[PDB]
Amino acid sequence: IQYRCEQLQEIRRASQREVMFSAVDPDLSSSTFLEPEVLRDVREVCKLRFK
Amino acid sequence: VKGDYDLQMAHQTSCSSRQDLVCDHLMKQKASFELLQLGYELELRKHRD
Repeated sequence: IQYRCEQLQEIRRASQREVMFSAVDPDLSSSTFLEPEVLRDVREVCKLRFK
Repeated sequence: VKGDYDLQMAHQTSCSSRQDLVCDHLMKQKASFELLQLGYELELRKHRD
């Protein structure tokens, strides 16, 4: 039971972490802003399904 | 007739191009829905354990 609670607590802690998504200003070409891992992973998984 | 055909062919391309764009867009939307659906199935399995 303790093992299970610890696992769910870890998920709760991870959920409180604010993931910042960069503002799509069109004009601004280049700034290499780093894509959050979650957005990358979700995009890839969605691309793979799209293909 | 040739002139007309040419005109029609040209027209056909525009509609087909938008058709493909809409289809691919509609497909991108489906891919996102299937990912969420799978997410609910996995959660239900963990609740059963």
